[PDB]
Amino acid sequence: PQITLWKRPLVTIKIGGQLKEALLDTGADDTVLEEMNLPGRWKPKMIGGIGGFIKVRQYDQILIEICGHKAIGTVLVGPTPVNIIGRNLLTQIGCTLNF
Amino acid sequence: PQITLWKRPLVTIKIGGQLKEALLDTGADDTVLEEMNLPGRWKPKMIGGIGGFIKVRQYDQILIEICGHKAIGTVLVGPTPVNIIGRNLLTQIGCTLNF
Ligand SMILES: CC[C@H](C)CN(C[C@@H](O)[C@H](Cc1ccccc1)NC(=O)O[C@H]1CO[C@H]2OCC[C@H]21)S(=O)(=O)c1ccc2c(c1)OCO2
Repeated sequence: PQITLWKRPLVTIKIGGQLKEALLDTGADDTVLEEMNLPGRWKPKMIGGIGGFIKVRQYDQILIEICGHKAIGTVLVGPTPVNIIGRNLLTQIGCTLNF
Repeated sequence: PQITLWKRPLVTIKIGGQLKEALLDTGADDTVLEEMNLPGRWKPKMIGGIGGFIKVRQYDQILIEICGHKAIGTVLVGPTPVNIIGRNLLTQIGCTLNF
C-alpha cells in the first residue's frame, strides 16, 4: 500500500505469535521492539538516538509479518517507548520512500 | 524519486543559506537539526527520543529546501546525533511510504 505521513506510520505486525503496532521508520537502522519475552539466545547491544542510549537485547533471524509481508532478520528488544520497524526489515518487504 | 532503504536515506538540504546532509526520518514527528546558527527568534522546548529528553531551540516558519523541494515549517535545533527531517516537513514535499 501507500502510506501518507500526516500521522505516524503505524502498522500491525506479527512477531513471536503476538500482534503489535509498530512504526515504519526510515530513520532507524535496526528494528527495536518494546520489552517482550522472546525465547532463544541473544547478545547485549546499545543503540543511540535523541536523549542518549538504551540497552537492548539482540535476537537474530526473528520472523516478523508486516501488513501481510513476511520478513526475517535481527530484532532488538529493550525499553523503547514504541515499536520501531527499521531498514533491515523495511528492505525485505519492498518499502521505499517516494516524493 | 523512489528511494530504497538498503542505505540510510541521506539527502542534501539547504537551510539558512547553508547546505547540509540530513536523514529522511519517517519515525520522527518533528525536524531536529544539529547545533547551528539560524536567524530569527526561538523558544525553548523539550523533545524525547529513544534515549530520553533534550533541550532544543524551536524555530517557526523556517524555509528549508530538501532535494530541490521547498518547505516552510518548524525546525528544532539541539544536541541531536544526526540531522533528521521529520514528518512535519516530509508531508510538505509530498513524501509517502510505499510497499
Ligand atoms: C539517530 C537517528 C534517529 C534519531 C534514530 N531513531 C529513529 C527515529 O525515527 C526515532 C524513532 C522514535 C519515535 C518516538 C519515540 C522514540 C524513538 N524518532 C525520533 O527520535 O523523533 C524525535 C524527533 O520527533 C519527535 O517525534 C518522535 C520523537 C521525536 S531511534 O529511535 O533513536 C533508533 C532506532 C533504531 C536504531 C538506532 C536508533 O541505532 C541503530 O538502530
